[PDB]
Amino acid sequence: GTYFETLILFSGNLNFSTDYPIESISVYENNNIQKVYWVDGLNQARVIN
Amino acid sequence: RYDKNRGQVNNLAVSPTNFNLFNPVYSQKNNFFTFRTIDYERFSINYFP
Repeated sequence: GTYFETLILFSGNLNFSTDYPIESISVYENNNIQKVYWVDGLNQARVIN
Repeated sequence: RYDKNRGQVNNLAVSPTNFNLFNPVYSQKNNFFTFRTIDYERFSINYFP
């Protein structure tokens, strides 16, 4: 209603650079399988539920 | 056993070629309608938005 319920899904060393921003596609298959495919111009394509 | 050389006094010319011919089909189980157990806590989806 008045705030963003924030969760930290990950905190590590996914090699990320500011020169290579993120572009994403996210699908909704069901209540539990909610994926977000994203790609840099530098690193492998990745997925996150 | 589908041969007619059964229970006869003669039994002179009998052989594996004549005496115990067999039709396997009659030894059939209830294979058509078969079931199996299901795990309650396993998550198999049933929603297709």
